[PDB]
Amino acid sequence: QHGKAWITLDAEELREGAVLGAVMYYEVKEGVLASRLPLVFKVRVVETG
Amino acid sequence: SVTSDRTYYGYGDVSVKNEPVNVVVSPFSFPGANASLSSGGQGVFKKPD
Ligand SMILES: [Ca+2]
Repeated sequence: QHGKAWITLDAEELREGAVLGAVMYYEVKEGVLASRLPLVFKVRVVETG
Repeated sequence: SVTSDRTYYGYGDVSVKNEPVNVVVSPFSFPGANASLSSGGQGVFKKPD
């Protein structure tokens, strides 16, 4: 449902490398059988300084 | 893609062949041999088997 995020980063965090891991909570619909499904995320740099 | 029709099967068979009982008969010939029955006579005859 909610598909947009706004992660922002400060000068203390950028000083050591910002690694963005991912945690996923899921439940495959009843009976569906698939192979190599893609999920593609758009990363946009909106503002910087 | 594939929406599995979730339906598996188990099966079995039962074999009812025979009837419960066998009535083996040895018929009787009651005046028999080495004995005699007369008209109007009275008595007892017995076959054990
Ligand atoms: Ca700027």
